[PDB]
Amino acid sequence: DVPIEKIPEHANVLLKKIDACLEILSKDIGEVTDAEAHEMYFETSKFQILHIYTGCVASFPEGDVPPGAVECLPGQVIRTKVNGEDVMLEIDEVDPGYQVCWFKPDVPLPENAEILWSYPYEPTAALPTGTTWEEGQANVLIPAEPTPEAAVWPPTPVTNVYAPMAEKLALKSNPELKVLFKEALLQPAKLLPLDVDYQCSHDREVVEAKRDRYLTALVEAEQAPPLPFTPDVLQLQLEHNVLKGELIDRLRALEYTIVTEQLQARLHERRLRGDVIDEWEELDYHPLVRDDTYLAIDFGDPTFGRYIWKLFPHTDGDEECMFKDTRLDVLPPQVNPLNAILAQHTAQTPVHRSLEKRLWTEVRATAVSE
Amino acid sequence: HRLMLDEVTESYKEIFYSHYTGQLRDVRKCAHLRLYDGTSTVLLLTNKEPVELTSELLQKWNAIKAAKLSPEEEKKARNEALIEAYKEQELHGGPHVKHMQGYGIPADTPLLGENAKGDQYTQPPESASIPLEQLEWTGDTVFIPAEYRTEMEDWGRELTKLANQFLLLPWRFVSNAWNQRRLVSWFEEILQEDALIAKEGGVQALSDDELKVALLDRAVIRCDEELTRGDMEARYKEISWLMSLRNPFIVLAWQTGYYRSTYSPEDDLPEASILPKLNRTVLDVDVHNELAPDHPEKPLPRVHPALYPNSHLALAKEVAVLAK
Amino acid sequence: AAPAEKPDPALDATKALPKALEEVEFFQSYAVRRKTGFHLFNRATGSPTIVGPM
Amino acid sequence: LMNGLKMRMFSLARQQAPKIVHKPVLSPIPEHLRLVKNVAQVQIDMLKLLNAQAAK
Amino acid sequence: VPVANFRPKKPWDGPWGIQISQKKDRPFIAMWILFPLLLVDHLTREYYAYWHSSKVPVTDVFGDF
Amino acid sequence: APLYPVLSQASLYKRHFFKNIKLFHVVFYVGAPCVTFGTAAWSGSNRN
Ligand SMILES: CCCCCCCCCCCCCCCC(=O)OC[C@H](COP(=O)(O)O)OC(=O)CCCCCCCCCCCCCCC
Ligand SMILES: COCCOCCOCCOc1ccc(C(C)(C)CC(C)(C)C)cc1
Ligand SMILES: COCCOCCOCCOc1ccc(C(C)(C)CC(C)(C)C)cc1
Ligand SMILES: COCCOCCOCCOc1ccc(C(C)(C)CC(C)(C)C)cc1
Repeated sequence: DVPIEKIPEHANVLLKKIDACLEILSKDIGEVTDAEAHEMYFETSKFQILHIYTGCVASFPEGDVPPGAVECLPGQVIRTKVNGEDVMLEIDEVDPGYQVCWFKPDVPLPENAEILWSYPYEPTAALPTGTTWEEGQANVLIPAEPTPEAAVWPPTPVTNVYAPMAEKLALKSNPELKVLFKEALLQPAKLLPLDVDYQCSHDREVVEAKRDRYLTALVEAEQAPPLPFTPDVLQLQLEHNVLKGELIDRLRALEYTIVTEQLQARLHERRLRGDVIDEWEELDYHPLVRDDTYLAIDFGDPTFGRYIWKLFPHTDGDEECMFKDTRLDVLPPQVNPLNAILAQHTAQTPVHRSLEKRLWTEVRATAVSE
Repeated sequence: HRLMLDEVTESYKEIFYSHYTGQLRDVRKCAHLRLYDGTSTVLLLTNKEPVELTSELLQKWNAIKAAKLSPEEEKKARNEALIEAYKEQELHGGPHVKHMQGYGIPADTPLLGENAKGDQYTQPPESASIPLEQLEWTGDTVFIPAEYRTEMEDWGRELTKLANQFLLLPWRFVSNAWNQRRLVSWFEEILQEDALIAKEGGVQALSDDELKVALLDRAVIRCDEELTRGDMEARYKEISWLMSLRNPFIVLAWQTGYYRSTYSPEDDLPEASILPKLNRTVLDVDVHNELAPDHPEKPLPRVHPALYPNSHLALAKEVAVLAK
Repeated sequence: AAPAEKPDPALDATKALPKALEEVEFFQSYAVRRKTGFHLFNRATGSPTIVGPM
Repeated sequence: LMNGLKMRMFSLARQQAPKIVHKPVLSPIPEHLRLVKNVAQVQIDMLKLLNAQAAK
Repeated sequence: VPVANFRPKKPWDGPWGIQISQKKDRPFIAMWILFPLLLVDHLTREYYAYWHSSKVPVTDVFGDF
Repeated sequence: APLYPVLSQASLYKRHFFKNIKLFHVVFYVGAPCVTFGTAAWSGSNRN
């Protein structure tokens, strides 16, 4: 009660569904940038935080420190305002033979000092302006973040032998070609250059056998079939019904997995809105893993890893197997066991039975004919 | 890494994680779990030595039993096959039991001290005097499953109780031996019921409710499924063949796969499906063909029985039963 | 009886002392101090004390 | 990077909403469905050719 | 027709995950109530016997005395 | 259409305060008053 033409409609539906899933799941949450979440990273620095909004910062060679200058060693955190942006600067890898210090305006600068960046004079101002790092004053590097190639699943190839045959059918299935056959067999003298043939030809038997060959070639052309062989319709309907059932069961399994993908996507929608999801509330949206995980808890064995290294031996020795995706490195082979089965069948059978089977097929063809 | 085997891995995955994929399972992949065990043997006890039973000897004995000969000829042919198999195994290197940890055949007893008569350090048994041509079967048999990992003894206090719960048997406040006997009695009942169904004309002679109740007794169906008749018949055939092998562990592994149901947290999801219900037939079950264990991380697709050569000939019984 | 087990790298000991030295280096990194306001009474010889600079 | 200095700059702003990054999710379901599509089209063309032969 | 291996929840399916979280974090909540109670129980305590004590605090558990 | 008793964002915000404690966050924060006003330093000296 389910014809084979109705399948691609179902495939279109499931493609729409999984695309609506993957367009959501392709998004992911980046690193958090809230300063309130990372203020303790600066609280726990090896030096107290310098709230610098006045004076200048200068680099000068190592040696005696000017009295009044605040050293800025590696690990020093500095709260400033840069081009209207409140920022924290963490000192890292000051060059050798040189040191950096904050010089308030009360402090005179030494000789051979280089002002890296300076602040303006704004004593009446309540909200200071900070600095303005011009192009060439500071080389700021944005991380490149080269987006690698999107992981594409390999499409398996499918040899369509019958599409050339469909094209040949579209070619032969014309009314004009049959009209030409109808007017060629009735009057083939029109086509051929018979007056020239009889003129040059010394024996009329050649011209007669020539026309008798063209007639037979035309009768064979019209009476030939689209195919070059005699298909056994029973074995083809057999393979068709088997492949149909395998396709319906495959579509049912894919819908079964799509349900879990549109569940993980319905949950990921909330995560994208900024809502915090509990670990177990999130596990409930993975019901099949939730069940097996709950049973592992019931048993009480929190260990893991050799089970993975046995089920997927390509991960053996890989401690960071969980943080990778080697499904493309390890794909199921496209080998047909039917070839090994027919090979063992031919190896067991003799040759006279193979020729007998050719006779059974020929007699079956004549039986279907009669 | 110390306990599992790397060749049964893909079959293990297909048997225990098919609720993830939604694909059907092949019973032969559950039968592959017997690779954890050793070779199950059957020693026939004779008046001289024990002999390991083989498919050839069993075929000969079935042929002699089918010929319906006089007992004077029957016993003679049986003993001829017996001495032939004895010579065969003596050329093989003795029975399989000699070189298996936990089992063994003793050699001739030793002679201690002054009882040792020079070079003859041994004392053969009385039956060594009997000539080999008088080899006769005593009528006694010894079955040795050689279940080193599957045996019901090593299961434990919990697994047996849970198997009896799953089969709706009594389980509380009893030893694992008594629950084992209860399980074996249930198993015997199911086999006798299979025999009576085969006498009464198979599964197709049964009604729908009767088949539903049979599958509930076999513990392969839950009442929240509403399968078809062909699916029910195929399921029965599957578990019938699997229980013919007489192994509760693989039986339970097969049965438990049909009882992994989930609950969704949302009301809209899961959506109403578009495809029809899953339907099968008795023909879809491949029992008459062997299946090698798939190599780890190299699984092979499933071949229908119809694609095999001479399938219309092999399935002719099932074809006649279904078309009729 | 003759199990033939391969060596497991997780059972080796080649990370405990490096990790302890990493923890101690993290500890001593917070001992870095500037030159301004620095004073430490040395011993009578002029050599530094033990507890002083820590 | 400055002359005689290197530094790490951190912004100071409350993040009101999460930052999204397009990490495409690998899945075999679309290729499964496309394989099903191709096989079904093969069988449909096969049936059409067989009907054309048997009737013409 | 619905999808297979799916069903509605039942009482024997146990509590939900959010309920399991609410069960888990109750000890963590009672921690805040009990550690101050521990410190108060230690600080507001008095010894029970001295060199001058003619009596010792007795606590009849079952009222037999 | 979640069928479970969805827990509010503020309730999760409050429970996170209770379950995001660390071991040192308990040990040192409760041991300092304990060690100072305990059987070692103050209460012990008094009561002994
Ligand atoms: C000349 C007198 C001595 C010198 C001058 C006075 C002392 C001045 C020094 C400062 C005051 C010392 C107080 C001594 C009190 C004492 O005797 O200590 C002992 C007494 C109890 O001793 P007794 O019961 O035996 O009399 O304890 C108290 O007084 C209770 C004080 C409560 C303190 C709580 C502090 C909480 C801090 C926040 C921590 C948060 C973490 C979570 C924990 C819940
Ligand atoms: C002489 O002493 C040698 C004894 O060696 C002890 C080896 O164990 C070292 C454990 O030390 C730690 C402590 C914390 C950690 C980390 C950084 C992983 C803690 C964490 C989880 C908070 C980040 C790692 C190692
Ligand atoms: C958890 O275990 C880690 C604890 O490790 C503590 C190690 O204690 C020794 C630290 O004390 C010192 C010792 C020397 C020094 C400095 C004085 C190294 C010498 C210096 C700064 C002059 C080069 C600093 C701290
Ligand atoms: C030489 O070492 C002396 C320091 O020992 C101090 C003893 O402190 C008691 C426990 O302190 C902690 C607290 C937390 C931890 C961590 C942060 C690693 C806890 C963890 C694993 C839950 C993150 C480790 C030790």
